[PDB]
Amino acid sequence: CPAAVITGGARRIGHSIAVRLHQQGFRVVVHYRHSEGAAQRLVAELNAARAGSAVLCKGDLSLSSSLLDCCEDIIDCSFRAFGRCDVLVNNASAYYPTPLLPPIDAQVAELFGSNAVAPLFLIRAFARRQSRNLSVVNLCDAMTDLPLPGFCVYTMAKHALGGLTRAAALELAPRHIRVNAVAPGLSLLPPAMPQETQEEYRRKVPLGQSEASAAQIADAIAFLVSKDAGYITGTTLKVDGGLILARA
Amino acid sequence: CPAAVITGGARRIGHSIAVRLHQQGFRVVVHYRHSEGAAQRLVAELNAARAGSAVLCKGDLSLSSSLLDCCEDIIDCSFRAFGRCDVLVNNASAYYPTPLLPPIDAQVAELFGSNAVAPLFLIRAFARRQSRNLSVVNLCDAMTDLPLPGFCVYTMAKHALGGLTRAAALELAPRHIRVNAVAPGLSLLPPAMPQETQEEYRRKVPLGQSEASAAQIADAIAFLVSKDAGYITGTTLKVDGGLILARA
Amino acid sequence: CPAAVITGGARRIGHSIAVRLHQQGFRVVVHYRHSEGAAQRLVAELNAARAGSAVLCKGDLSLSSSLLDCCEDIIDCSFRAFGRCDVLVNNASAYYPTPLLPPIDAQVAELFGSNAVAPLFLIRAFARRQSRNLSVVNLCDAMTDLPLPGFCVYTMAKHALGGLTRAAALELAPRHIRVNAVAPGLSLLPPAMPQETQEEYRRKVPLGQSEASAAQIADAIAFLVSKDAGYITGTTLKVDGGLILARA
Amino acid sequence: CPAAVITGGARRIGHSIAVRLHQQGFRVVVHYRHSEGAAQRLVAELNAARAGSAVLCKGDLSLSSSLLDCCEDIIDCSFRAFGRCDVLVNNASAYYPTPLLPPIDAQVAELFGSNAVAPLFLIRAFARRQSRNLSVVNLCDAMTDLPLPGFCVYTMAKHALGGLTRAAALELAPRHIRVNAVAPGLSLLPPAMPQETQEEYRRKVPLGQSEASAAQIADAIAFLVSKDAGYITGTTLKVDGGLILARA
Ligand SMILES: NC(=O)c1ccc[n+]([C@@H]2O[C@H](COP(=O)([O-])OP(=O)(O)OC[C@H]3O[C@@H](n4cnc5c(N)ncnc54)[C@H](OP(=O)(O)O)[C@@H]3O)[C@@H](O)[C@H]2O)c1
Ligand SMILES: NC(=O)c1ccc[n+]([C@@H]2O[C@H](COP(=O)([O-])OP(=O)(O)OC[C@H]3O[C@@H](n4cnc5c(N)ncnc54)[C@H](OP(=O)(O)O)[C@@H]3O)[C@@H](O)[C@H]2O)c1
Ligand SMILES: NC(=O)c1ccc[n+]([C@@H]2O[C@H](COP(=O)([O-])OP(=O)(O)OC[C@H]3O[C@@H](n4cnc5c(N)ncnc54)[C@H](OP(=O)(O)O)[C@@H]3O)[C@@H](O)[C@H]2O)c1
Ligand SMILES: NC(=O)c1ccc[n+]([C@@H]2O[C@H](COP(=O)([O-])OP(=O)(O)OC[C@H]3O[C@@H](n4cnc5c(N)ncnc54)[C@H](OP(=O)(O)O)[C@@H]3O)[C@@H](O)[C@H]2O)c1
Repeated sequence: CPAAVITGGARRIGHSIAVRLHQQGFRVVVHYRHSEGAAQRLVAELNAARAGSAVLCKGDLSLSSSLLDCCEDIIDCSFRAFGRCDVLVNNASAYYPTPLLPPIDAQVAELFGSNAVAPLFLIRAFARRQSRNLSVVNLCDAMTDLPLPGFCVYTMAKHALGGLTRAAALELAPRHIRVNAVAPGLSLLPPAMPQETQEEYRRKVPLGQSEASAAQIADAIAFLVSKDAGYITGTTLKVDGGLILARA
Repeated sequence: CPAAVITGGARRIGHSIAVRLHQQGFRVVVHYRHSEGAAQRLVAELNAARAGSAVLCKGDLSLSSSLLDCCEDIIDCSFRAFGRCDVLVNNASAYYPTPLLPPIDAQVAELFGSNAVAPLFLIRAFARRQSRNLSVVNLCDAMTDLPLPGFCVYTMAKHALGGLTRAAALELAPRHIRVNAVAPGLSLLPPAMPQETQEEYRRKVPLGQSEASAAQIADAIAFLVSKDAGYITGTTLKVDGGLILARA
Repeated sequence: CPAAVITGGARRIGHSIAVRLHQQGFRVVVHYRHSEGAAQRLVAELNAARAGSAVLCKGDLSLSSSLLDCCEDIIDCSFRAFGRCDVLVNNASAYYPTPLLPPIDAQVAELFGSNAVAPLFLIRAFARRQSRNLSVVNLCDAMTDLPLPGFCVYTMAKHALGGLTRAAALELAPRHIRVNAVAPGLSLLPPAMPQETQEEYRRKVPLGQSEASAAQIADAIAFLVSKDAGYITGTTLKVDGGLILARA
Repeated sequence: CPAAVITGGARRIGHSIAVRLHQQGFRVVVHYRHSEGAAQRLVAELNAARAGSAVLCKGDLSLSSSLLDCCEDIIDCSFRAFGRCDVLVNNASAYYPTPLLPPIDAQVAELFGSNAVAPLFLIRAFARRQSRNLSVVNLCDAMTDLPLPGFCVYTMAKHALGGLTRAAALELAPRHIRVNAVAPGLSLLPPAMPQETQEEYRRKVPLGQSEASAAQIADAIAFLVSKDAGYITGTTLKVDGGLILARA
């Protein structure tokens, strides 16, 4: 049975992805940073259906002198628990404003680290430790071509992640490792956001006036790691219900 | 059971797609132009497997005074044979050089008709004649961004098809019809091409140094039509083994 | 002195380009279809500043059996008047809705003809009839990525023109003919449109809440035809005040 | 007289850009890190032509605890020597391999700092310290869509810069600051590269089989800072001689 690492897999989209891949035979590594309780409950729920089919792994993905080693360990964790690592899902991601006009480098460290630099180090480590079906799926953002005002640093990071998806896809093709991305448009809203506001956002979606559910995002991810996407590498699969096509 | 129309579905990619959707319970209308034999052998094979599950339809898709009605009849052929039409696959495509420097308007009529205008009329007829899962999949070309020298017209047509995919996607969103596309890189080579030449082409693909099989392309189309892509509309799915990433 | 052909140069943007190039020393061929009077007033004004520096030319660019020859004559017009043709500016364009749901092929003929096919035949003739600084500038649309609901055919046509800009750029490079494009976002509004509606459009522009003047667009074209863009080919220059960057 | 800041302006492209803006009346800050001799000679050359029209500023743009402060001083320099800053050219850039398969974070610090994070901190400072004509121009890379194997981190950083170009453009529009980019394809080759190798690279450029000269790149930047681009913001101007258009 193939093993999969899911960053930020304790809740929301990452959680849904960890469950989908597990439902498909995958022995899923549930990485987290602050959501220990949720990660613990997930690993228990999964291992309940299948003994030793899940383990958790804690690690801060923000930029720092320890990041590199942490990423090596996150990957090494999959090998200790399952003796292999077939899939890596870079889902973990910080998201908040960094307005240009009125601490910053701490925001830079967290935004750039989780969205771009960690995935890089993780992909790198994942590759050097490697037939079967090896692949990486990066979680992008279909709306970054339309930069949300005040989110410059996050936007930059996601663009860097996009560049990493293509650079790694080409460089790793010879190693039989596919590298793709799933770019949601509007998906799980912030739980604290007022319903009125959530509704205003849902109505903007051309297809169904609704955000993508975590399961619909996981549908796309399951496909890219499946055999049905065996010739697919370097592609970013948009799942936005046509949101990016609408004009202001 | 649902019904799907596959233009140019008598052989190669279009054949693999008709077979695939049929294997998933679809009733198929196999359109063709000159591949009368294959069209017949396929429609019979499918009917052998399932009585009254496949019909055929002959037609030219080049620009002309009779194109509009031809497309209406192709779609109408699905409603007559099965009383319904849920999926439309725009696979039919003319492909050949049109060098700017040493008949042109005839080439423009055939290249643009098959690759863009016909798909336009087809989607139009399809949408006007329409819960279920209605979707359209256009067959694009991942390499049209790197214009093959001498294929100016073909390239313009495919580009028009991409605009069609997104324009229709948004416009038909309220009608619950999803419009997406699959963009192969190097797939089935011309049967007349010498092996030496075919091998020079295959070797350029980063992932495995091989062209995409028809089944691998059929895989992406099947995914975009499946329920696993219910939130996807207006997206082009590249299936090129990283080909578009390599520099000359 | 170099000669330039400006399609649809009788009024608005095309008129401003014509004048701008003339002011830079170009001998111009003001082409029109129905605005003979505006064309004549322009050609008259230009020749008053420099004798024999401007001639007008009439022709319909819609698809028809006469299109190929008409485009040939438009280019042949530059050579008859000035004995040369150094610059081609594809600005003439048909623009109106073509909703998918409640004559079409005549709309296709006009929208595809003026926006895509005529430019292809004109570039073809221009290239075949050829150191200096030879270049072509296609007038695109920055918002065609966010398809305006109900303008499917127009959008497809402009995409085709984009595909042409690049295919021609690469294929004509060995002939030292550069092919580029300018893509306005919101420029000259319809003269009939109510000031209320015009103002609602203006306020959407992030940079100044104003549409682009004909001159500003002229500035971009002038730059692309100049020596200052001698290494530029196959590029599309966006001029939208950041309009394409805003979210709905 | 407006004042401009040019990072990495001591040699090659940055040197040519500084000279070009200076010729247009611009008071140009020449930033450098290691090329003290060169920077000193350029400023002397410039002042010699116009007393007090040039000054230099030293600063490492790699990621570090000092970067934020350093970038602030770079912008501050323009205000100290000219009491104003109208133009920022983010030209400084590290470029070298970081292969995925056989110190890394130190490479990430140098590659991401110079190409993406410093520009971010510089634009941030620049905007906070501000009619006239304010604009930023980022030096991008037209080929980063075709990731050069082995240059992953450099590629990711340039992608982040492209993201910055668009996010900043939209966010600073209300403040009247235009943010654009110039993307060279093949320009000045490494001085130590053998001619044979240099020739191989040159022959790949479709337009003239030659790399772009620093002056041709400088031309594009001079246009984007000029009044002739007053409506232009958020656009990346490719200057590649058609290179990005050729298939492998
Ligand atoms: N939700 C949407 O609408 C939407 C739309 C487009 C794209 N996306 C993208 O889709 C993916 C999933 O979105 P989501 O909404 O589920 O994400 P999210 O809820 O924002 O969660 C990201 C998770 O990753 C972890 N994380 C964040 N910063 C980290 C850091 N510095 N170090 C280590 N872990 C860190 C956190 O885990 P802990 O809780 O364990 O700290 C956090 O729960 C993301 O990459 C996102 O950008 C989401
Ligand atoms: N093969 C590749 O490597 C590759 C790469 C990128 C994209 N694609 C795209 O993928 C799709 C399938 O590729 P393919 O290689 O299978 O295509 P293909 O073999 O060229 O088949 C095109 C089919 O469409 C029909 N057709 C051609 N011209 C027509 C016209 N004027 N009017 C009506 N029907 C016409 C033909 O039917 P009859 O045989 O019945 O005459 C033919 O079977 C195409 O849209 C193509 O552009 C293919
Ligand atoms: N205005 C904007 O906001 C905007 C925004 C984005 C892009 N654009 C693009 O910028 C360019 C110039 O815009 P514009 O507003 O000045 O255009 P426009 O006013 O619509 O003018 C198009 C001109 O082309 C000619 N024309 C139209 N249909 C024709 C046909 N079938 N055959 C031959 N000639 C035909 C007309 O000439 P006669 O008057 O002689 O009949 C007309 O003057 C166009 O290519 C447009 O797509 C404009
Ligand atoms: N040359 C090409 O073919 C080409 C092609 C595409 C894009 N470009 C882009 O065009 C721009 C100019 O290219 P170029 O070839 O002239 O550049 P380059 O010679 O590579 O020089 C970059 C300059 O920036 C400075 N620099 C590098 N790393 C730095 C760091 N960590 N901190 C502070 N300064 C640093 C250096 O200044 P000191 O010497 O003072 O240390 C160096 O001279 C770049 O942004 C480049 O990416 C160039």
